[PDB]
Amino acid sequence: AKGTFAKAMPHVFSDEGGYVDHPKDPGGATNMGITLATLSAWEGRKVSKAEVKALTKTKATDIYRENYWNKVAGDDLPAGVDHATLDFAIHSGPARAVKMLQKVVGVDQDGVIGAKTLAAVRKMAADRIINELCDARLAWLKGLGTFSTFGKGWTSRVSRVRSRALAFSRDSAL
Ligand SMILES: CC(=O)N[C@@H]1[C@@H](O[C@H](C)C(=O)N[C@@H](C)C(=O)N[C@H](CCC(=O)O)C(=O)O)[C@H](O[C@@H]2O[C@H](CO)[C@@H](O)[C@H](O)[C@H]2NC(C)=O)[C@@H](CO)O[C@@H]1O
Repeated sequence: AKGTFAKAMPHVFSDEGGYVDHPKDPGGATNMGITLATLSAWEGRKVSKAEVKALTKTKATDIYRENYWNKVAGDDLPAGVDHATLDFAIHSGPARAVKMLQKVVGVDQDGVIGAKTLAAVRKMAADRIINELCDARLAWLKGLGTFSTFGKGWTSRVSRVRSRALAFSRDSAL
């Protein structure tokens, strides 16, 4: 739903903070959650750590809007489903998030929201989609080698996303 983006993104920026660089962790340095590879994709060239450190909130917002929200068709997903899919997309990429949403609603997992995906999403209850997608996300994260390091924090993140998504799903302005 269109109005979810303005509601969800302040929580993303709040939960992320500014520049975070833990070089002993995989993924590399981030600013407001934006990684170096994602900024490189935006700029059309491999950027430096200093460029990530200097990232503006305006550019971060454009990146989240165009390369995450729009790549999961957030405007067109049901309220709540949009938020659950967006956070998964932020954490693991839009293709993996949409593939898991497609697995939940029972369509071909190609990572892109098309007509068959929208039809199957709108045939199911929104809070059921939210719960099954967050469960499928947890099951998928447990297969990663990095789960031994980040799993407890990941589990807490999914729980908070599931709660806010189900809330958005019953927000009368969405
Ligand atoms: C420790 C931790 O959670 N760090 C994450 C960090 O994610 C690291 C790289 C990660 O490991 N995420 C796990 C969940 C994951 O999905 N790993 C698979 C492994 C597949 C396999 O092993 O087969 C992968 O890396 O693909 C994540 O950055 C996102 O990383 C995705 C995957 O790279 C990109 O698609 C996204 O565009 C990118 N988002 C933005 C806004 O830039 C960032 C977001 O704020 O917040 C934390 O810093």
